[PDB]
Amino acid sequence: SAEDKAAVERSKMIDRNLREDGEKAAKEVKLLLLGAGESGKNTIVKQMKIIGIVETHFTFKDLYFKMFDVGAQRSERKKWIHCFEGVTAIIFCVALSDYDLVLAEDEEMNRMHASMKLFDSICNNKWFTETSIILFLNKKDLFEEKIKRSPLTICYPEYTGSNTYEEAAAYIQCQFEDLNRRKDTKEIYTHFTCSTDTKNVQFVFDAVTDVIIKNNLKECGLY
Amino acid sequence: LFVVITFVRYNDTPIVKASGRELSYVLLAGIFLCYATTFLMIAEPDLGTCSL
Repeated sequence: SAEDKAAVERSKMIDRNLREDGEKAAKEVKLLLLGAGESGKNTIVKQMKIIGIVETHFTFKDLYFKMFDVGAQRSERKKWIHCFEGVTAIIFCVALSDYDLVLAEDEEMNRMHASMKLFDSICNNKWFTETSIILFLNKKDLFEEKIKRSPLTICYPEYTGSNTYEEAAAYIQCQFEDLNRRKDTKEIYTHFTCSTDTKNVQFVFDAVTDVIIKNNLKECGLY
Repeated sequence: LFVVITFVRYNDTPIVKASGRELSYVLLAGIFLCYATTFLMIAEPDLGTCSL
């Protein structure tokens, strides 16, 4: 085995490179991105980037982020979403302007209820138990402009508030967060964003940091 | 002993989680031993007592 010693040398070098790259990747945080069509995920992804699967890389005070845009896949989500089980954040983008819109090529299913149904299917999927959902109620401005005339009762017939913006968006947040059944373990970080220089990158950074610390305190049984 | 039996019977509430559990039990047993040092000192010097 005079030559096979060099083979073992190659194996050890490859193992060393494997371990270094693996620790480098496990250093980084993986964030899913999903939502209805035209949910305004383009504006959100543009804001974080300024600061098949579409992978987008950004940094916010180290803790280098890799973001995975999945909307591109028109296929069976059941056999695909068994991946991404190790993501420490699931950025869900939904546009509040969807409440007024009757259709998305889907038999006059209201786009808001279609988004809630997708949220129900993805949040309570038994693959994702420790992964936390970051909820971007996007286009808060266009919602504020629409709610002034068209009552949310067209979307949520049991709503009895005065259609004032705060009492409407608080209801949408309450409903989306109550749609999460396994609230004992999961956390929903609801935030309101629009097409402007918000803290949405800072808010993602803070929510991801908190989820990381929560995960580590579970690792040692401190939490 | 009271604090020990409080953690032992409340070994699952999030504040005993925050206390780190068994590392805190090690600390509190250390306090117990540091207390028993006093009981050991007042005894007759003898031979074993001075060693302990």
